[PDB]
Amino acid sequence: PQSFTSIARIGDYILKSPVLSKLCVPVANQFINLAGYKKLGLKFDDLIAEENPIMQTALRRLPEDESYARAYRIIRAHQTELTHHLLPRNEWIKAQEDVPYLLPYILEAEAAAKEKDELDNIEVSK
Amino acid sequence: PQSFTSIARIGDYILKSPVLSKLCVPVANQFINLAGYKKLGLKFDDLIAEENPIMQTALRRLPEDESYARAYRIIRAHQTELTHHLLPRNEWIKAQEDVPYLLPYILEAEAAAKEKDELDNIEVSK
Amino acid sequence: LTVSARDAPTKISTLAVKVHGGSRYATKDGVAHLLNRFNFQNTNTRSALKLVRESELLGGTFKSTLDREYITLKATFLKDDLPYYVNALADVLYKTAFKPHELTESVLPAARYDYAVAEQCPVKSAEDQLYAITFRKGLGNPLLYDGVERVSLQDIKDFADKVYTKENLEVSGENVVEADLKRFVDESLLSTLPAGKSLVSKSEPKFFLGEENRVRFIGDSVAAIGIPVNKASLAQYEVLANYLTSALSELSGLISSAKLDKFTDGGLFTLFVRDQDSAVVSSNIKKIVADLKKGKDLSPAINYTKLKNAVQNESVSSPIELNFDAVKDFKLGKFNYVAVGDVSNLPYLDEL
Amino acid sequence: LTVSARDAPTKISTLAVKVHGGSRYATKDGVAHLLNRFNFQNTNTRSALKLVRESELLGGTFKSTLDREYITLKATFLKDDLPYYVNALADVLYKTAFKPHELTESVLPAARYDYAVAEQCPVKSAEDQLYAITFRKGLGNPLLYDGVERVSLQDIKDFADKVYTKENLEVSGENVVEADLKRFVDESLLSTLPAGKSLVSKSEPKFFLGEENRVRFIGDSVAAIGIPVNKASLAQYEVLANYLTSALSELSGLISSAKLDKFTDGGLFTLFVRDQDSAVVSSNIKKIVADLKKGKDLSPAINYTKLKNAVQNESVSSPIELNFDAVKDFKLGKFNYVAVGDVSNLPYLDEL
Amino acid sequence: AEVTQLSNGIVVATEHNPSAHTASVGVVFGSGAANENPYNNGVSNLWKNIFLSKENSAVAAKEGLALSSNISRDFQSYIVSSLPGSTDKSLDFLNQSFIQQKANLLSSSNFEATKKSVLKQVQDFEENDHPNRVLEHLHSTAFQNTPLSLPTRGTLESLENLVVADLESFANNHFLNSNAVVVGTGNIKHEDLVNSIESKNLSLQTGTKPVLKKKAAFLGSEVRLRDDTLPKAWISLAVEGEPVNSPNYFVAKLAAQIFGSYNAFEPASRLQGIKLLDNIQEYQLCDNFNHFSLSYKDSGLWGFSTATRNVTMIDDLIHFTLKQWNRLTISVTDTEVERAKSLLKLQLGQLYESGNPVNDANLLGAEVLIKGSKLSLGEAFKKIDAITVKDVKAWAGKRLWDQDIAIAGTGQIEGLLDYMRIRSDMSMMRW
Amino acid sequence: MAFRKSNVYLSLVNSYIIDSPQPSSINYWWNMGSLLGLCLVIQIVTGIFMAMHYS
Amino acid sequence: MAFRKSNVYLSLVNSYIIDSPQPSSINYWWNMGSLLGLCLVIQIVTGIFMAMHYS
Ligand SMILES: CCCCCCCCCCC(=O)OC[C@H](COP(=O)(O)OC[C@H](O)COP(=O)(O)OC[C@@H](COC(=O)CC)OC(=O)CCC)OC(=O)CCCCCCCC
Ligand SMILES: CCCCCCCCCCC(=O)OC[C@H](COP(=O)(O)OC[C@H](O)COP(=O)(O)OC[C@@H](COC(=O)CC)OC(=O)CCC)OC(=O)CCCCCCCC
Ligand code: HEM
Ligand code: HEM
Ligand SMILES: COc1c(O)c(C)c(C/C=C(/C)CC/C=C(\C)CC/C=C(\C)CC/C=C(\C)CC/C=C(\C)CCC=C(C)C)c(O)c1OC
Ligand SMILES: COc1c(O)c(C)c(C/C=C(/C)CC/C=C(\C)CC/C=C(\C)CC/C=C(\C)CC/C=C(\C)CCC=C(C)C)c(O)c1OC
Ligand SMILES: CCCCCCCCCCCCCCCCCC(=O)O[C@H](COC(=O)CCCCCC)COP(=O)(O)OCCN
Repeated sequence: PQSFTSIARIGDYILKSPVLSKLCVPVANQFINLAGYKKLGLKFDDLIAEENPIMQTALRRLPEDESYARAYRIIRAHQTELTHHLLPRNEWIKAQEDVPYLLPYILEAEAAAKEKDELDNIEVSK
Repeated sequence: PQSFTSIARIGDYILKSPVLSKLCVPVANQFINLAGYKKLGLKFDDLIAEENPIMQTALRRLPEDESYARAYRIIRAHQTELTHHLLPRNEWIKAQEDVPYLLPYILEAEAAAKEKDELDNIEVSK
Repeated sequence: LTVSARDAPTKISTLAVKVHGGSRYATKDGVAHLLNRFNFQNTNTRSALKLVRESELLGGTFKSTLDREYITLKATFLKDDLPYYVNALADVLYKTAFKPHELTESVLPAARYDYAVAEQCPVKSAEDQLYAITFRKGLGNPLLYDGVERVSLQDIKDFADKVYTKENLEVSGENVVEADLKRFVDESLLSTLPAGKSLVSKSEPKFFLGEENRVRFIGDSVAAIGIPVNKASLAQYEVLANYLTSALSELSGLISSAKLDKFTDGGLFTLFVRDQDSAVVSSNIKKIVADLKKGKDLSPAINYTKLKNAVQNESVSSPIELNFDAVKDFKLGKFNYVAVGDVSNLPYLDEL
Repeated sequence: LTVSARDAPTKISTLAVKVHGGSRYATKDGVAHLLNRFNFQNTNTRSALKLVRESELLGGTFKSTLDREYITLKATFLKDDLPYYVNALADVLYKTAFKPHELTESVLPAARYDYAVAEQCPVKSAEDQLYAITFRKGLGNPLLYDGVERVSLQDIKDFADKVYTKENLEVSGENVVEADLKRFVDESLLSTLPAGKSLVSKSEPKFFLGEENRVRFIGDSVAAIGIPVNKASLAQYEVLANYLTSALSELSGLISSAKLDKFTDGGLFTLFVRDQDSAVVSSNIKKIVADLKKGKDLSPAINYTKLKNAVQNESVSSPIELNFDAVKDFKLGKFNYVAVGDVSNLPYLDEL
Repeated sequence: AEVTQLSNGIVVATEHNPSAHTASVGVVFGSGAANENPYNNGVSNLWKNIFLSKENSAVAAKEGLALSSNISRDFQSYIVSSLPGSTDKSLDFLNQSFIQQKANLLSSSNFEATKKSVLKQVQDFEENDHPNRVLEHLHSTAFQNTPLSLPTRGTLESLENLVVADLESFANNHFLNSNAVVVGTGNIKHEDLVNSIESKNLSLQTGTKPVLKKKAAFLGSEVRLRDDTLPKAWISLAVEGEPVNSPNYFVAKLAAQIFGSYNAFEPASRLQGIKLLDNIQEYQLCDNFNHFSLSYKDSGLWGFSTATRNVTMIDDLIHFTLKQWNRLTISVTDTEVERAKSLLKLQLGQLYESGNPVNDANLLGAEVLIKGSKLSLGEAFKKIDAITVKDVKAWAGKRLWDQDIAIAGTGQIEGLLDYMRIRSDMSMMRW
Repeated sequence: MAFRKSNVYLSLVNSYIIDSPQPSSINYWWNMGSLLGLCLVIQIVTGIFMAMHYS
Repeated sequence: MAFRKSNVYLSLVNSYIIDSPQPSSINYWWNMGSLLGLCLVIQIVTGIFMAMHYS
């Protein structure tokens, strides 16, 4: 339950730094390949937990062409683990395709919930 | 759970008999006045139990002018008992008004359910 | 009582009773529809359940059908069980119960389902409108019941006493011995019915021309035209209806349906164009009306119409058009118009 | 940019922005209705939630309104907070977001509720039909959105770029200093809008006469007539609309509503008869058309019309009819007709 | 604006506006439905429609005059409107309808047709207008057996037994110069009105109206009118509030603005800064609500009205609403008090600075009749700006905390629980 | 909704002893079943405290 | 409907051990909670039968 606004606050400071982005980016590329979600046919944004209102809002607003493809990747993954096998090497997700398709819908649901709380418990200038 | 078809089979044999209808009808008139449902503002057909399909069918088919008046008599009766009193003597049900308003709807629901069972378990003439 | 029958060496018989009780004789809007869905309910002697079970063991079925001229009671059964089915149809016309709980539980829900599936078809909505603007109060009455005008149980019973009369019905049989049928009809309750009056009028109806209507609808778009026809011109328009749907014509790929509805005192020609895109509908209907105004020669379609007219006259009592010999030409005069759907992108009458 | 304002010593100010963007300029059916329900949503800088909360602490409210000629953005507020509300209305016309989830979650459900409550009124359905058969494609376009023609998000954005232009809007103020308003408008995003083109046409519209329509409806029955009016005859029909609803006339107890809708290039007179029983509706409308064909003298209602015309011209920019002096008489010529409800028991046009 | 009152035997009030294009002149009496008995309930509603009848209005429309009238609990009104340069004719017409010749109006033919017209209005009101008739039944159980319970239109049972003599008796006792104010609004000068009245020697009737025995008394009670054929539930609920000429008049008005009004189908009304809306919108418990603070000569009412289609979650709506009322005594924020100050001033500005001179004539006459003068709008704004958070808590702990309630409902109200489950929610006691 | 109606464990208590619909006319003979629940609690408690000393 | 769905007591058994929806991919580590229910039945039953002979 660390917010995504905070994750990107830290991450964009690392990436726009010359000296920091050459010691932690190679480390982070080996961390993703050893995890092994790409071998089950999954992108990272499929792994995010969705039993909360900010993630239920982002999924309603996702386009349906991208929503139908997400449900097939999740069903195919439950079946691949049920058999204790991996998929063929030509059906793995590649690095070009491992894009954050759901991040932009999440950040706008978070910025609006924070704006509401700041207004619901504000004190007046007078 | 004696059927109403059977009750009227016996009753109409007593009433159309000269000698039988003069010993059991006076007895039956004192039996109704000692029961005391007319003092709570109730007719007899309100007392019949209705947690069965033949009585649920008869109540759907009852006209609504007679159905609205039945619900008021039942609510007024529950309230006369929570107070441990009787109604005034000019609000009692009289013998002219104590009519079987629901009997005809019951007898036609019974004759149709019996006709169905005789056909569902019939054996053929051949 | 006009009894008529044809015989044949087959296994299955068919018996019909036709009544002049269609929607063109209705006192209120939709009362001929609720009498039709009320037939083959309980009678004063036999229940509806018992009739279905008894006839299943003998091999037969019943149904009732409504159109703008007739109500028709039909029975289809095995040949040797004739006298049972003559007496069943007679009890329907004589001693039906008309009880209030049958209207609430069976008849009104069935009439509501009929109306719900017909309102989704835009070609049927257009046909109902062409009948209303061409004929206003008779043939133009609505067919089905929609609840605009309220119809009580006593209105259904007073209509039945009007149309179920000895002088207002016909009896017909297919694969039935006629001497046997005429004998069973006399010893039946059909002969005890009231001897009333026939509702048919030999006067020709009054018609109107140059009318227009438009209706908004979600779905596909339709453009339809209607032309009233007298008795002496029915054959000229029967050839036209077949020539336009045939491969002899250039406009057959632009037309979805064309037909001629025939009555005892004239008929109505109809034509329909249908498509989802509203630019296609407008461009096709414009090309059809420009071609019919110039004129056509209908003589190559005379032999093709004699075949089709015998295919639809197999086991009906045959209004006869031996006028196909003197049919050469046609050109379009005045007509009526209806548009259904995206009516902002469909044409108007004065620009066709 | 035409800025105009009146001053007064009160507490409350009102500021309006009128755009020639009504339904008579719509490219698709119902696109002016979805732009209207889209105003005062999120902008590129300020959210919709923040606008409601900020203005509540200053004491103000916003709303948008649609008619066949105008879309109007209005603000009602306390006098001394003027410059905040000039810049809020300017961001609405300039930098609105047009995001897909606002169409799905807010705009389309609100347009659906507007249509559902208007379809239950038979007097509004009759008025929409009289506009369609009298004017076919301009003023006769439908006001609200019903889903017959499909309107996308890009269609809403392309309409906004057409009607939100410097040469196509007016700014008006009530209890506002005009020198202050003209200064705050120049240092605003209103002055940075595109200088496009005005959509108004000084041509008079084309109209039609002698038309008719009928619509089935469950409920009460209506009979309505419509007459198109040119610029030079607007005063004769304004006196008529007031004389018929007044106690000076015999027909006021037979009439439910009579009015004249005024535009920059003519108008439309309308009259309505309404009742649940359909024999009452038919007998009343027949008596009204027979009386207007004979003729009336409208001179006793001239002074009564000057009062009523000033009561409805309190804080609007006043189309002026100083023609009430030369009004004496009226007799009815040709007209249009619409019937809604139990249309089998209502009269036809050729029998009125 | 600025008002000006005088007394030359007749009380004349005026509120000039040089920007108006019209002028209104009328008379307001200080008697309404609360000065009647159950036998003649509706006699003031018949005087309205006799004044607006067709043969009387025809005489007015020939000179360019429009008529209006309004019946309420504490007052009655009869207004004439005209162009600014025709206000001399307005007074003459009013002279031959009240001071003289109100017998030509009470003829036999004019009284039977008028009666039949009023019996049809009150019948359609009781069968189609559900929000307003439930609020009438609230006044009828909250103030039962007192004058403030009677409906302003009358009932169908009391209207049928009214004859001409009942109309004439009610006029001799109440249409008096001691009980009357002559008003003028719009484009009319104060001195031109009084000199026109002095040039005629007018006098309606002298004075000393009746005494009115009983005072208004609030009783905690309920009335339920169940109808399962209708598609919604309509409910109203209130406590005893403030009368006019009370010190807490504007504090009660401000506390109703904190909870305010709602419409579920308008998008901007879902975004109001009202904490109650976070509970209602999760399951959509209602379609609309509105909070009121009503005030009369002797008593008042404070509460809300609602309409809903969620007939299975009625108890959660009533529960959540009454838990917010508790916060006015315990925990109410300074932000909530400053929002309500600004919107209340906007609400009062629209009521008193509308364009219609007819609405301004009704407000002026009722105020002068009940306190002798009219408070300015600039003085009312200063009182509103001087209300603190401590003033709201003192008012609520007296008027809301652990106090009796009045309830009325109609429709599908099977899910509305008993009185004592609702009475108990007026005090937290988790505290 | 209220917490007593949304929580898994309090929902059972609410449905049985708080919001349960009852007929208005039931008399004091309908109170014997709650007493029998108190009797069972008395016996189980007293017997367990004696069982610590019994042989 | 089926009798196991309409009866008050069998409906609970059906909802828990017959028709309960389960994820298809759960492994044998999800079988330990059923064993703990067998352990409790073993421990309670064997204890009653020893308690008849204990002092
Ligand atoms: C040994 C272990 C026993 C311990 C448990 C004791 C509880 C036994 C209760 C048995 C019973 O249920 O009999 C109920 C019957 C009352 O029937 P009802 O509802 O119509 O009367 C409502 C009342 O009028 C309102 O009475 P109210 O509600 O106003 O107050 C109740 C109060 C008595 O109040 C008074 O001061 C006198 C009116 O307290 C009680 O009554 C306690 C209840 C007994 O009682 C009667 O009075 C008549 C029947 C006599 C029963 C004798 C046979 C049993 C052996
Ligand atoms: C006293 C109670 C006894 C039971 C307790 C232990 C049971 C639960 C242990 C979980 C387990 O099954 O071990 C698997 C574990 C992690 O691997 P995983 O979860 O990805 O795959 C599971 C897949 O469904 C196997 O099952 P599979 O789908 O591969 O085939 C069925 C298998 C049946 O075998 C069994 O009965 C297992 C209980 O077929 C056969 O073996 C046929 C015989 C020739 O990898 C391991 O092998 C670790 C062994 C356990 C060590 C920890 C305990 C030591 C204290
Ligand atoms: C429904 C619940 C129970 C009932 C009806 C019940 C009944 C009885 C009765 C009638 C006696 C004999 C009383 C005498 O004359 O001394 C008794 C004795 C005893 N019971 Fe219970 N019992 C119940 C529950 C329990 C429980 C749960 C225990 C737990 C250990 C318990 C422990 C004992 C003991 C130790 C004695 C012997 C001591 C004595 O005589 O009082 N009882 N029980
Ligand atoms: C969760 C259930 C239980 C657990 C975990 C448990 C555990 C134990 C353990 C660890 C011992 C000592 C074993 C030894 O070294 O001898 C014991 C003894 C004993 N327990 Fe249990 N017990 C359970 C249930 C019961 C029950 C319900 C009873 C009585 C009905 C019971 C009766 C006894 C007796 C009589 C002994 C002494 C005899 C012996 O040593 O085996 N137990 N228990
Ligand atoms: C009709 O309306 C009603 C209604 O009126 C009522 C009352 C109820 C509720 C009715 C009941 C009878 C409640 C049910 C009561 C029980 C099931 C009794 C259960 C009792 C126990 C399980 C006993 C628990 C006791 C202990 C654990 C003893 C504690 C001892 C200790 C701590 C001593 C420590 C020392 C040693 C040696 C152990 C309804 O359900 C209901 O329906 C809607
Ligand atoms: C995830 O999917 C599952 C799931 O897989 C399972 C298995 C279950 C069921 C799981 C369980 C663990 C079952 C629960 C079992 C208990 C709570 C055990 C409690 C009952 C006992 C321990 C029995 C007690 C025994 C007695 C009272 C009698 C013993 C004494 C005797 C027989 C002596 C009698 C005397 C004489 C003289 C013969 C689920 O509920 C479930 O969720 C949907
Ligand atoms: C047949 C056996 C009896 C079955 C139970 C029926 C009788 C009811 C038991 C008595 C009711 C008391 C329950 C406590 C109510 C609060 C529960 C709660 O807050 O739920 C939990 C927290 O509860 C706990 O921590 C463990 C509960 C301990 C149970 C004590 C024995 C809150 O969870 P919540 O519903 O708010 O949603 C998740 C939000 N984080």
